[PDB]
Amino acid sequence: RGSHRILNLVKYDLYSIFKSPLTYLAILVVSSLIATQSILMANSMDNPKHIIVYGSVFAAAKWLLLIIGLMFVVKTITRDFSQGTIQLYMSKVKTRVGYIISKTISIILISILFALIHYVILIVVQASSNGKNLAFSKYVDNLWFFLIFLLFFGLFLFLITLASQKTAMIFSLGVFLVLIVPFIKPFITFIPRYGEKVLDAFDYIPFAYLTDKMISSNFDFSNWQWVISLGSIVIFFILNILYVAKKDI
Amino acid sequence: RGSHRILNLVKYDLYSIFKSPLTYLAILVVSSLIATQSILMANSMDNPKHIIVYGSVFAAAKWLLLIIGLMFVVKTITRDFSQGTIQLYMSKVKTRVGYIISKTISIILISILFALIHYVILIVVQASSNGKNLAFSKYVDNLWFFLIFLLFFGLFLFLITLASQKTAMIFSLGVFLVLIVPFIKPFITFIPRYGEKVLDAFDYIPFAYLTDKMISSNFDFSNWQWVISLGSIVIFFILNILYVAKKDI
Amino acid sequence: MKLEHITKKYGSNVVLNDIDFDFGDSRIVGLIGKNGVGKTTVMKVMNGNIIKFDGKVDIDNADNIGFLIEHPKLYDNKSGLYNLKLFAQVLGKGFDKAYTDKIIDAFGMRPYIKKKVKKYSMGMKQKLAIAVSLMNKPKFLILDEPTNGMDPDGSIDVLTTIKSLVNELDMRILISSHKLEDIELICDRAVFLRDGHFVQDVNMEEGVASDTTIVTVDHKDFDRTEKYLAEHFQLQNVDKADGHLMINAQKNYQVILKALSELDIYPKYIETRKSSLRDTYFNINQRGDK
Amino acid sequence: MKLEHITKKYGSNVVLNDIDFDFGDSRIVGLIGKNGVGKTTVMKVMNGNIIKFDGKVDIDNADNIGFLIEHPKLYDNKSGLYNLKLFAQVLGKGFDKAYTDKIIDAFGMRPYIKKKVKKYSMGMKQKLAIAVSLMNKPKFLILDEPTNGMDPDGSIDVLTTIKSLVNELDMRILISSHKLEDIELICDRAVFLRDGHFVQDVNMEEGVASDTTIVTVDHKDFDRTEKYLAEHFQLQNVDKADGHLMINAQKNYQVILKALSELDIYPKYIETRKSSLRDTYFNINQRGDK
Repeated sequence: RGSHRILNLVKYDLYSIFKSPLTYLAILVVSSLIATQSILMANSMDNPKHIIVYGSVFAAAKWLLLIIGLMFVVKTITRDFSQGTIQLYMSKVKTRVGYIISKTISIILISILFALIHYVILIVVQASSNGKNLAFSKYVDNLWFFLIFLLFFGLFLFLITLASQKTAMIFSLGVFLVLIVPFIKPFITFIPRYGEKVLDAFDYIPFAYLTDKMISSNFDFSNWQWVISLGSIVIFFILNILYVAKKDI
Repeated sequence: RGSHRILNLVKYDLYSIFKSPLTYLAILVVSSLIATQSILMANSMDNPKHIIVYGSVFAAAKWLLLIIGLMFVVKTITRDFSQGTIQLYMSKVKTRVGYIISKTISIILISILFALIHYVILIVVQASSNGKNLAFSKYVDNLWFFLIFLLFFGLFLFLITLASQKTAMIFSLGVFLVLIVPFIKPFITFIPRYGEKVLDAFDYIPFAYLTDKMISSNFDFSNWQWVISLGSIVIFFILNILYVAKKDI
Repeated sequence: MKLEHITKKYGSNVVLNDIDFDFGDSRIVGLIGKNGVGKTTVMKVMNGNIIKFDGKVDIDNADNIGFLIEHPKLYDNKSGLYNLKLFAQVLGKGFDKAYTDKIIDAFGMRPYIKKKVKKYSMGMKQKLAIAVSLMNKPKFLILDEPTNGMDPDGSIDVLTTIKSLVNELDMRILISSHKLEDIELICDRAVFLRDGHFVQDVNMEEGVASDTTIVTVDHKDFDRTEKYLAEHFQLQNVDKADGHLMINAQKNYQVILKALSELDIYPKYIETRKSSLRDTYFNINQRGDK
Repeated sequence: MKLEHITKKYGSNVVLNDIDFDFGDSRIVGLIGKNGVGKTTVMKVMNGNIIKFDGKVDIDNADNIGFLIEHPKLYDNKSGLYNLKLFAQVLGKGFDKAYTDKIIDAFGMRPYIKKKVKKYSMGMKQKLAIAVSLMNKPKFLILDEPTNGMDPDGSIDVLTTIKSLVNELDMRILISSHKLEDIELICDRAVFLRDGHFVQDVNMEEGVASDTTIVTVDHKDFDRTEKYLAEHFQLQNVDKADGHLMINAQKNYQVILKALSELDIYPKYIETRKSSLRDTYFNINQRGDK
């Protein structure tokens, strides 16, 4: 039935993730880099009695793991469109809808697993050193932020990959969308006489603040901001079902 | 005649080089980046009397242009191998040798054109600003360095792509070999009780010092280094000719 | 599965113009037409890849559809058993060990079933694709040239195996492909597509085959011979470019040969043979090329 | 292009075993075998791609070689005219407008010769590949499955154009392709590849002794018919009790019936028994499968 078709598609997507060696090469490289950076920064400049603050490691590990997880999600989304096996899944309407459902569920499962991985890396780094332990609420709301970011970008890239059916554009567009705004703001926003106006107007464009809040080691959202983010995710999801059920290949 | 076969392959390869929009997107981006960095760092970091130091512009322009000319050579040499049209060329021994000669001549002309581009960019920067001009012998030595570096790396990658017949692998190994050693060296050489010994032994392996002196603002060589580098280029050329006349698809 | 008054158009261009289709008491059906006339458009419309139908399609939910279109779609990176298992779970009701063992054993893919698909050849990929198509356990099977690059023995073996499976499972097949002599071997009925319509529908069940006699002659004499033979006998088919005229089966050649001798026209070659789809296909479609 | 005592081995797998080949008074030759027997290996040896021949090849430097191997190889981002100009400058002596325009016009790709190859179809790219092969000004043309993605009338048109260029300009063609019924229309000789050797070579004009032509005549005409056939051609079997005369196969029946109509003789029946490449190939290849 539909339940079996969704669970087998999510299960096979998970199986495909757990078998490739690039996943364990990425975790090894990130963990090695993060450990080297944390030890080098804490053991050499000021030279305290081995006190370590965890905000810098939190932010750095979060940013590196997110950019890799974004690429992993884009790869999972565009696998069938690259190989052309997508033409096998667009036979009827219930299968065409279950495909989108299964992709969303796979994104949720990868995000939950990835949050667990982030938990393991941060617990072992904290366990090795000594200092002031963090709180559970930080990890829980961090998990929520992980979910929100990955869902928003995965659905947006899902819509673009359905419209264009080209893969090299998705990879380049995803890299561009995540990485262009932090690069452009210092070199361009301080110039205009309209900059303060543009900065106030930045609270409603989803791209600017989702990318902006990436560097910070804690996220803070207003009620209006939360409302607009959930409304935007719902509109993209509804639009995806409508366009996938109305596009002709 | 063999002369028309060789000149037409180098000429049409060169024509495909001069007729793309990415070539001008790349020149515009690099020129904008180099001009912004030099102007920003020189006109306000100590409030001088608008004096500009040319070492940073030399090194930065040199680094970007080498990494771009290297990728342009890799793309140029692997275009035909990517689509498999090389099967149409590996027919008789005379064409199989003329192919390699044409590829070498294409490498020489791409290097000369990029050297002229570097010269034009530097002449414009010198024309706009105020300071003390450089010397022509520096530019001639710069031309020679461009030739040796590009020839060496192109022949190495030609041998690797002949052995492997994979194009993604070439792109990864080329980027890996150029950018990993200067990045890896500070974090590892100063550590052992063998670093000085390996450092003295570092003057004979071609890879380490050819890539190391790429980001330097000065470049001078000894006789043994010159003979070893030229001999390595010649041996690679002879080995390539021997493999191209003996490999079977 | 029936189609009624289907009309699909691309801008000003019209591809299908009020076509109809139905499996009426027929088990294997062949689809014949030229290149780029809209045969693949018909397969995508029939299978379900196209929603802007502009007709009525009567299908049941309990019946599955397994298909083969333009090129095989497979996971090149993974293995044959992974592909087989994945398409049985994701597309079919489940994975059946006895059923899968029987299909692999009947097709003969067991020696190379555990080696990677990227090490396969072209025919190997089509044979695996046919097994993947049957993996859904469908009620309707639509195939776009399944035997493109195979030797005659291999084509005979694959079609014979497919025919025996048409009895093992309650199956109904539509095959669109060129090289019609392979088609005439195992098919009960063929449909011909021209200008977006099914112009002719020849059905063959028993081997009576409506035997015919072929008379070949040059153009300057072909005009007179067609008129004279139409005035005397009943004429079945004509090909103007080659001067090929195909009257029905005549046991005695004496009255025709005597009449053509006093008529001064003479044939280049005379034989009697069962009519076929090569004759019908060329008769219908030689008017546009020359 | 000749091979004398050629043997090639891959490890423990023997692909070629002492094969000889020679163009003796023939223009079009066909190569027939199964898949993976080493046909493409023969093509590569015949082309120049393989280097370890283990034999002798005698080639004059003045003769040019043009070839097409399994799928077209082209530059995707660039146009067809760019491909034509490039392969004319690189492989041939140069580029000439009259020769290229005549080639382009006869094949029929003029409306879309300035369109991008990325938008072409499979048959259009195959035809363009054949044109690229002709751009070389070759003395020998070697084509590997030139007719796989096109419909029968298009295939016939391509083959007719190929033979026509064989006649206006001196070319020798080697064709290996399936759908052997299309090859048998226009071909001069065929070679069959089995177990690493060229097992059979058949020249169809001269025939084989198994081909027969059956002529049935009246009782009164038997003496005169036998006299005429004894004067003109070879007679194999004569049966007075049957009334049947067997003569050597003739493609055209005009002269035969002219002579009999001049002697007031009208045959009861005429038919020919011949072995085609499908019949011969199946009879030879049934020896290892059945």
